[PDB]
Amino acid sequence: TVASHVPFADLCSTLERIQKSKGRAEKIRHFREFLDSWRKFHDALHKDVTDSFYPAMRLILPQLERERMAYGIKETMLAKLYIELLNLPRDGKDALKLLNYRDFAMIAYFVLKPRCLQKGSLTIQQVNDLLDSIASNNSAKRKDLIKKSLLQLITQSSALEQKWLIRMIIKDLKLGVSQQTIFSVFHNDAAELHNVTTDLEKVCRQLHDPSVGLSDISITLFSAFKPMLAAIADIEHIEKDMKHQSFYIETKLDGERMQMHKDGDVYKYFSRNGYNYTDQFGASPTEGSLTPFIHNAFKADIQICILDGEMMAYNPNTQTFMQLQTCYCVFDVLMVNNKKLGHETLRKRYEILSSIFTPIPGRIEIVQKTQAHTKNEVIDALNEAIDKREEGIMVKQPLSIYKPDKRGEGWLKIKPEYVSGLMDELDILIVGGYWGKRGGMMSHFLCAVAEKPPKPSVFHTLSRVGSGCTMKELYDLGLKLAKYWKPFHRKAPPSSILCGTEKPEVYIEPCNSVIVQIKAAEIVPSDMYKTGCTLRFPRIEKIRDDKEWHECMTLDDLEQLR
DNA sequence: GCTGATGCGTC
DNA sequence: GTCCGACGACGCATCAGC
DNA sequence: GTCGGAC
Ligand SMILES: *P(=O)(O)OC[C@H]1O[C@@H](n2cnc3c(N)ncnc32)[C@H](O)[C@@H]1O
Repeated sequence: TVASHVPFADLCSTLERIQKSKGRAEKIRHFREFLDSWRKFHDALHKDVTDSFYPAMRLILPQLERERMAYGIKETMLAKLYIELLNLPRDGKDALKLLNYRDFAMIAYFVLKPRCLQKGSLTIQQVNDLLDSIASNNSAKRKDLIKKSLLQLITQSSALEQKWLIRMIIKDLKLGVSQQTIFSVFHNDAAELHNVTTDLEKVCRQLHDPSVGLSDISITLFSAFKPMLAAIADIEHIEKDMKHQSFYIETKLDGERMQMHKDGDVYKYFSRNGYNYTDQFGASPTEGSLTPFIHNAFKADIQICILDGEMMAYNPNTQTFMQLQTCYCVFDVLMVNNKKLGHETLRKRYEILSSIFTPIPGRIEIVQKTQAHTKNEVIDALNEAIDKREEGIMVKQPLSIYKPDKRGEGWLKIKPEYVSGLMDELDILIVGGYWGKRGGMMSHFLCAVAEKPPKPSVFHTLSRVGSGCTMKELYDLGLKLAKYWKPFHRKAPPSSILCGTEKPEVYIEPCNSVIVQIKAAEIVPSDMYKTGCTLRFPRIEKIRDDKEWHECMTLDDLEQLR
């Protein structure tokens, strides 16, 4: 194998040459120099071949390391680890410079310059093996061995080789060249293949010959693909960006992005960046937080499947999602049995997705898709979504295919525009409530502002806001206020709360109530509230226990804000 | 059993 | 307009010391 | 995820 015959110092030399290079091309040139040399050596050495550039690549692009588990080490633990071995003074200057560095690599390089041995004898593979050892020992929760392995690494290397090793352990090289540049240099199809593998060794083994190339590249089973993303659409321009044809509107979830590979009783789960969570959601119907519950959800004719969706936390008590059990909400299928669905239209994918399994509420579901045409519908969807305490809405082309790691390209996400100023902090009082349509708690609150006192007494309603119970602090707030709600009588209202056209279902006297910090996009004129204005896209950012009920912002503050 | 420190991967 | 590299929040995990 | 700089 090649990695056994190549000194780590040469790699470090290349990395140094790349780092100190000013322009995009020189960097590319030095890399090319190294890579070409490596390939030549490979050709010479091997004359069945599993060997490839991977042992180098994984060091060159350590952020793409997958096979090796986490090191369990960052700058501080490394400083703590290093200071012990060299036996530096505990309180000494060097140790102090290490300890608080705020470029840890460089600072560590200058400290080890006089201390380190003349120079290192280790190859790339040895380094790989020792790093493997560290990761493994970390996974096994034994530090005593980690110390040993790292010590072996330190003893056999030059200062420069370790500044690089450190930067490989931190998994940031700071070369000044993007990974796609590296990939473009290595092979023309490298990026394309990495996007549907997220396996550096796969990429390095398959594409080894720069002249040769792959035929059909696409989603595989048990191979992590970089999920398709959504660009931010801009406001009014939407109608033109959807092709003017019919389009899907669906809800914008805050879960985590998770894709599920299934064969029979065997399962694999991958995250956004291609990390394997299978230990969590489980590899089999007998283990994990998810798979056991969803195993019988699938239809009998389903053998092999690939799904992409948003993993959510579902409260069985309240029948809602909390930003208690793990729930997998699935918006796409890239594979079913012997058929690869990746190239089929979104419509077809939804059509198939509906048929592969039966929803289990709170365990596994299908995202709701609202077919739409007109901008007004999008607007309505946004404004309605915010009262559910969503973050926005999603809009998609029914005819668009799945394009891994492509932001935009048929997927759009709409959020409201929020100012970075005080329009994101308005501390205002809950003076009212409405009941949800289940719906056994307050769905929305009615919120108000006060007038400048010589406590206050009279309040003027400002805006409604969706109170739906999606975080604990909302339910707790709900519970705390139960005893204090009173039925609102339109013919005989309370004098403490002055209301416009909009009247609540129940009120609460301000002294028993709570201040909420509400962000909003902006203040607009309204005939429905006493202030004569309301909040566009209001949401509750925080509940305030640091503020008493009398601390509510006045009409003067609001007038100042508008 | 508790708690602050430190790592890891996410949106 | 595009790429892309610093940012910060969160939840969750261990674990040393009390 | 968002931001803001270099092209
Ligand atoms: P916001 O910009 O905070 O979130 C956007 C990302 O959320 C994920 N996502 C949520 N809901 C969906 C749906 N329905 N389809 C696809 N992706 C979804 C994506 O990762 C967004 O980029």
